[PDB]
Amino acid sequence: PKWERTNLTYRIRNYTPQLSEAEVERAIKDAFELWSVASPLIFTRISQGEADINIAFYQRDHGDNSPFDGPNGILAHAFQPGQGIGGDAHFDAEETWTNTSANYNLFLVAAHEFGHSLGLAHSSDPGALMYPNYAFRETSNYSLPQDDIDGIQAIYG
Ligand SMILES: [Ca+2]
Ligand SMILES: [Ca+2]
Ligand SMILES: [Zn+2]
Ligand SMILES: [Zn+2]
Repeated sequence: PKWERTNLTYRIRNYTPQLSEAEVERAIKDAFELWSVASPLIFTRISQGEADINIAFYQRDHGDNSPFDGPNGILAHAFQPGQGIGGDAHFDAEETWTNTSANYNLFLVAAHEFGHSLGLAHSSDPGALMYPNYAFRETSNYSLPQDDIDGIQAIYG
């Protein structure tokens, strides 16, 4: 399952109060760019309207049948490429979201979710961004690990 288009739109529907709106937007923009520099995909932000990828912070039951679980545990989930709910990413509004080394770092988690929104599943490689469990890595000048590059390149090009 892959996107049949290269320029995709995204919309941040709501925010987490833990960070400024500028910080949430920055975390998201930077997360999309990591995949962009390794594939033919281009991401355009819209403020209202129907975007391909909807992004939102939700708590527990939130209408899609996969409830979140409060602090820790499940951090976020994302739908595979598709119309409607397809490609959308939900973040557990009950987590502590940061832009530091403290758990958790929104940019790293968003980056992981977007891999899913683009059609990638988990990697068994512990150094991959797509590894199932969260681990902090310096974000300052972060680049996609080689395993993940192999991943989107195998899907798109
Ligand atoms: Ca949780
Ligand atoms: Ca969608
Ligand atoms: Zn959800
Ligand atoms: Zn995942």
